[PDB]
Amino acid sequence: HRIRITLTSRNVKSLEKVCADLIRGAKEKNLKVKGPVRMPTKTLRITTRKTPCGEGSKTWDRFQMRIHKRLIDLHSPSEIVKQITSISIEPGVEVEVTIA
Amino acid sequence: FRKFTYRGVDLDQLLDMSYEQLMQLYSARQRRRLSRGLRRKQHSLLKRLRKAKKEAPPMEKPEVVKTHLRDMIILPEMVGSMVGVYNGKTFNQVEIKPEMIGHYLGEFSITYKPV
Amino acid sequence: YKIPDWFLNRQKDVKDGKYSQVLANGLDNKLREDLERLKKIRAHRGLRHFWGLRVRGQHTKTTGRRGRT
Amino acid sequence: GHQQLYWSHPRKFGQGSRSCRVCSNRHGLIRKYGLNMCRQCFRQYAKDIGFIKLD
Amino acid sequence: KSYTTPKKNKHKRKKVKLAVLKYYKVDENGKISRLRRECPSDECGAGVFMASHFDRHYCGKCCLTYCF
Amino acid sequence: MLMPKKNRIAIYELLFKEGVMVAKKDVHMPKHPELADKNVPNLHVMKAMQSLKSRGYVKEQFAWRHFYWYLTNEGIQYLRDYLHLPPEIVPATLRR
Amino acid sequence: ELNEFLTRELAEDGYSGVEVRVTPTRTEIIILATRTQNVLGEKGRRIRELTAVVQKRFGFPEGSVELYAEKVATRGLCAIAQAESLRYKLLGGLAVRRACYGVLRFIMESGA
RNA sequence: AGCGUGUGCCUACCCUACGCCGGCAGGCGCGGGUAACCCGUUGAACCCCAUUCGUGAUGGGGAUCGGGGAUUGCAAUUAUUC
RNA sequence: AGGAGUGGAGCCUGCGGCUUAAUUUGACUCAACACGGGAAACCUCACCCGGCCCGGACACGGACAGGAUUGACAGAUUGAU
Ligand SMILES: [Zn+2]
Repeated sequence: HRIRITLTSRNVKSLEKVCADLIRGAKEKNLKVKGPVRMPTKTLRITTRKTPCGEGSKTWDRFQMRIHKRLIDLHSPSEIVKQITSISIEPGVEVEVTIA
Repeated sequence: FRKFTYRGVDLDQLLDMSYEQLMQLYSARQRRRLSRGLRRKQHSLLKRLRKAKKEAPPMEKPEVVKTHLRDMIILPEMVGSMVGVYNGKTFNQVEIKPEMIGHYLGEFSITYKPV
Repeated sequence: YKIPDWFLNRQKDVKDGKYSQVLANGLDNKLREDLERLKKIRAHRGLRHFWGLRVRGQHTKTTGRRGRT
Repeated sequence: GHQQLYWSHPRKFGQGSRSCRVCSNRHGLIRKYGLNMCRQCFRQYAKDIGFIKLD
Repeated sequence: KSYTTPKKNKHKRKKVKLAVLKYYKVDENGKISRLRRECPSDECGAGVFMASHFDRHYCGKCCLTYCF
Repeated sequence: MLMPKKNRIAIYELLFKEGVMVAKKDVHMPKHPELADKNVPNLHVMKAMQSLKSRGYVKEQFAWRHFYWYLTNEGIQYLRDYLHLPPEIVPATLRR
Repeated sequence: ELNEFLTRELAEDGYSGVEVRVTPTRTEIIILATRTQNVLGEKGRRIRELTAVVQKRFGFPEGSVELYAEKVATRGLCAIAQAESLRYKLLGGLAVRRACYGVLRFIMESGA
């Protein structure tokens, strides 16, 4: 009865807040829960040009997009995981449930 | 003065022999022109020029055929005709012979002048 | 003496098509008859060889200053 | 006639096959991560996609 | 505007008055007499008429050249 | 504009049940994606729609490829006159 | 894309801004405006029309999107809405000095 | 060694491990991956050791040319690349 | 004070110049000369040689079902079944 939930978001502080919420919920549900696994992050490096024309100094810029994906491991039955997945949502994260 | 040879074969040997060993007879670059597949997508130009070549002329110079298309190989049954290659502006009337078989039709040109 | 056929300086010759090693004076004869054949068919490559121009596709707009004059 | 002369060039590859998502132009195209964007409209529409400049 | 080269004409449908009696031959007795053939396929019926050439023939939309 | 008799019927019946339509600006596009039941280019579709807005029966704005055509009430009255249905019916965007 | 659509389309109503919501089987987006009587037309005609627009343009199932109308107080914060309001106040024609000093007085009375 | 990249929306153009043909650019079956897993433990170059070297425009230097063979695309001739 | 280099040699590329069917152009000190993200075989293309479709919406007034466009298979032409 191994079930896993993957947590990804645009931001990092909201991600840690949501991860703390699910960890605290699995702690008050009184079950065997693994702690928050800290997956490495990925950095989107985008380089464009400042000038619409070809006039002036050759001044590039650097564009950074930070993606932060995490996962937690649960040992709960399916309906409880579905209920805590369907509760406490936000428009920053995506919920995703794997049964394995 | 002496009968020419084209890597072993002669003029009539090029004339009577078909595509499936003519491809090995000329170079590998010209194999890629015919080895891709069926030539019936938009080959109305190709078919009409083959029929116009296959039209038998009387005892004179053959009928002139000119096209804006450039991509052809000098074929053994194609020689003996009067063709005008589309050299940019006007169809440049050139004379052909069964000697440059295995080459392209666009490699007979001069642009304006040397400066 | 059992050499591979691709390891030869010229392949598919005009004279016979047999792949063979071509001697030094033979190489000079082959080059001069090839230039004469391209000149006789008055091809673009033979014309650029006559004029001393470029066939292998490189730009002489900025280089090749040691040619005419 | 033109029903069989519109499609002489099937737009499968080359520069004219792909175009920007904004102005139907084919210069300065961004194809990394599937933006399909020109660089200037990517700049003026970079803030609202969830991007902030850090470095 | 215009160049020195003259413009090219196009096949326009010329105005012919009362060509419907050219469909069938109007006889005395009430039986239709026809000088034309039809397209025997099921894609176009006998209501569609054909192209009156002198030696060859043409269907409605099938482009089937009927010759002798 | 040269387009078949059934085509304008399909366009107007799509306009009735769907009061707005979208179309991507391309001329080399023989199939309309939303109107999947009949093969139609969108070229004659926005030809008919620019005819309607230019004679002043539907509104018009442009976005990026995609026009958005909001039918005015008098345009709906004209189209229901053209298809000769009684005006008791409504487009599907009016039912609550 | 939808934001630029909304500032293109809602060009006479005072469009403020939107924030999308990522939710399965109900893809809700909330629209901020200034005149909520001019976003609906005749009892929700324009709102459901825009719903049909986003459905048939972005490939959504039947009734998945829902458009929510909300108002925000203290209008001086939203600058793009303020720029569109000064566009409203100079679309026909006025001197820039008097209307600009009036909107300066308004945005300093707002508490900037 | 490390920052990276990845099956596409009209999208087919992804990374390729593994086994045969071939001197080689390459050709065919064979599995995986929507990604610290699969490429990959990224067995990189520059380095270190042992030969061929020895001042002659030499074994430095690869610009000069033609022939032959693969791959891309609807098609590369004024060489596409190799 | 010092290290690495260009300008010397061969190659790559941009511009000036001559130019032709045109070799389309913008930019001449810092703030252009591997720049417009531009490594141009098709597209690119806006330069030149050569023709088809209307994308004249819409309105006025004449043609109009006894018919108005458009779409065509032997064969001469072209750049095309
Ligand atoms: Zn028929």
